[PDB]
This record gives sequence, C-alpha cells and structure tokens, in this order.
Amino acid sequence: APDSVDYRKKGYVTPVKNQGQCGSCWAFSSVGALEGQLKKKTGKLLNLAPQNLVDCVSENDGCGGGYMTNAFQYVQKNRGIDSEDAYPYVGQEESCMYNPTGKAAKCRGYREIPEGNEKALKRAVARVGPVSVAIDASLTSFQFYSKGVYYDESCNSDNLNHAVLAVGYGIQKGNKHWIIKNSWGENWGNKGYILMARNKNNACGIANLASFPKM
Ligand SMILES: NC(=O)SCC(=O)Nc1ccccc1C(=O)O
Ligand SMILES: NC(=O)SCC(=O)Nc1ccccc1C(=O)O
Ligand SMILES: NC(=O)SCC(=O)Nc1ccccc1C(=O)O
Repeated sequence: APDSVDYRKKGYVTPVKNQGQCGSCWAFSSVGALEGQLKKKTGKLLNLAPQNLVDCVSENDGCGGGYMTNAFQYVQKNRGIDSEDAYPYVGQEESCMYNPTGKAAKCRGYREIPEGNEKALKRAVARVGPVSVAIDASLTSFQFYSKGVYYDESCNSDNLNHAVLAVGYGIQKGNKHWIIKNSWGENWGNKGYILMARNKNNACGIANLASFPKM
C-alpha cells in the first residue's frame, strides 16, 4: 500500500464546513465521501448538500443523528443528491425539499469496512478515496485538539457519537495517523482537521463504522 495518502493534494476534498447547532455530522461525513467519489469519477469537485440528507433520509433522525449508510442508500433510491447551492444548509430540520433539477451526484450503493479492521480501512482510503467513519469524539481532549497526533487511551471504541471523513493517512514523527476532516468549522482543530492515531488498537473506534458510496 502507499505509505501515505492525502486526498486534499488530489483535489478530492471540499472546504471544511460547520454543522452549527444541528447534530448532522453524519450528513457532512456522507457528503464528503460522495464528493470524493464524484471528483474521482468525473473530475468535478463540488459541494453536495448535507441539508438534503438531514431533511430527506427518513431512516435517520435529522439533527438528532443518523447513519452514513442510510444516507448512501437514500441517494441511491432517490436517484440523486442536490448540490449545496441547490439545497443550502440551514442547520435545522424541515420538510424534504429535494429538487431534481439541482441533482449533482448519483449513488449505486455503498460498501462497509469490516468492523475494527484498520488495515482494511487503510486499503479503502488508498484504493477508493475518502471514507466516512464514526468515532468517539466526546472527550474534552478531542474537543480542544489543536495539533499533533491525537491519542487518548481512555477513548471508547464502542461509543460512536460523531461522524467524520478520513481523507488520508500517514506518519508524523513515528506516530501513525489518519487524516480526519471534521465539520466543526475551520476554527476547530488544525484548520478544521485532526490527525488521529492509527494502528493503536482502533483508537476511538475509527474502524468500527466505516463506509463509502459506490458511484
Ligand atoms: N420523511 C419524509 O418526508 S420522506 C423524504 C424522502 O424523500 N424520502 C426518500 C425518498 C426517496 C428514496 C428514499 C427516501 C427515504 O426516506 O429513504
Ligand atoms: N479499497 C478498499 O476499499 S479495501 C477495504 C476493505 O474492505 N478491505 C478488506 C475487507 C475484508 C478483509 C480484508 C480487507 C483488507 O483490505 O485487508
Ligand atoms: N465543546 C465544544 O465546543 S467541542 C468543539 C467545537 O468547536 N464544537 C462544534 C463546533 C461547531 C459546530 C458544532 C460543534 C459541536 O460540538 O457540536
């Protein structure tokens, strides 16, 4: 496998977004993975609409949480997802207002990484593109992260409470990491990103609920 991967350097990753007071991290994670596949397939990088997912994925709970796999299935069965420009993010729940004229991507299904398998996650990032993952982001240590490779041995791999996007991996001064795009704005972390420990016993459950869309 490649020793390091960073899809930001390939033009597969849109700017960091800010979910606001709505618990829609799952929707941001899902749009990020769809954005990466759309760029890889077509050469177009475009912001896709997390609001489309928040309002329209009936199997999820809007601002109360959701699964990325349900989001991918919705895009597949709906035969589309809007661009952000066609369906802007408002950070609150509302009726589904999907508009097929603003459709910007389709999905042919989704794939899951075997639970707990960081090597498989690394293979997916290398061969597929950015991957949607869920983690335990509840610790104040995560909340106040600024730089370096984040590792907290007290993180719980079974407490998956936040969804983010794995856009790469590498090693910094001997510490293997995942490059993670969050949705807490650019003023959080390192310009909106965090490096999370890799191959440290599935730290924070990073490989427990990982998936990507087919396009
Ligand atoms: N709660 C609602 O109003 S249904 C919104 C909507 O567009 N749903 C859908 C539309 C197309 C395909 C799948 C779904 C789904 O819910 O899974
Ligand atoms: N390019 C990819 O998505 S590989 C992801 C994946 O599911 N990998 C795997 C799945 C099952 C077993 C082993 C692996 C492995 O990669 O070692
Ligand atoms: N306690 C905290 O503020 S965690 C750090 C942070 O910037 N969080 C956030 C930033 C932007 C939007 C949402 C959140 C959130 O926590 O839900």
